[PDB]
Amino acid sequence: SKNVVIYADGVYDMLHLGHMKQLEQAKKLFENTTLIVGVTSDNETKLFKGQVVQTLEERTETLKHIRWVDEIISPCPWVVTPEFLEKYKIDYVAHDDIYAWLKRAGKFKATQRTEGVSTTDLIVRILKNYEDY
Amino acid sequence: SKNVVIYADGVYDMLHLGHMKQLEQAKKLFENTTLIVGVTSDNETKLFKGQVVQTLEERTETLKHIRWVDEIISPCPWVVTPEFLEKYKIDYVAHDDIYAWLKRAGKFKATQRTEGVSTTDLIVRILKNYEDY
Repeated sequence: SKNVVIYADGVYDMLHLGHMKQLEQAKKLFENTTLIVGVTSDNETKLFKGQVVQTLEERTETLKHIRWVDEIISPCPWVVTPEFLEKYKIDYVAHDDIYAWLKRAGKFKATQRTEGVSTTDLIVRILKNYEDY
Repeated sequence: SKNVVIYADGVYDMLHLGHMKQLEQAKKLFENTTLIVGVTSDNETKLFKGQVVQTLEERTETLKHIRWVDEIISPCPWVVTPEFLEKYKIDYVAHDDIYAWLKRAGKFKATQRTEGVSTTDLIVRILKNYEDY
């Protein structure tokens, strides 16, 4: 079976079970894959998206411990382009319309989120040990 | 090269880069290994060790996404015994003296911690955006 190059990008701040399940999903889109993960830069994430707790290095060092991750691009460009797909020989981009052009080209694969698992939900759990009054 | 079975156990609450580096260390103690990870039960961790945020399931589902982890035992017994080593054919236990007997038997391998990486250190980072006064 021929090997399919998958690309997923993101911030990956404070990696949690939700990111990992999403990565596993991208990885298993086909029988034989190379999952490339792109990690968005500090400055671009803050300017375009919002607050980010961990640096590029920290967010990238953590992703290297995830079993689904074959290759990393860090930092990755903030906007994926057809030229980017050609230079890394990416066959599909995996994400959860700036993706119209990918869909239009047959190169878009959906993955899912899962809520209530983010490292913020868990601090709520911790604080619940202190009832009001 | 013969395959060496390594066992490391722990709570693995709110998995962070520090747990992962420790697991990678156990995994690479030898050229060819099977890393078995034991995950301590909810009740025993709370009674003997202290507060725990995530359940057994949550802490165990997360470990399955770490690339260094070959097998999991969940829950694992709170105290490792020579009988336990025999039943799982463990050659070495990896940890960072209840370990005297392991050292005495040639079956103990040290791994290291690394500080300032725990999911609590990072909430401090977040709060620093709010100076006092």
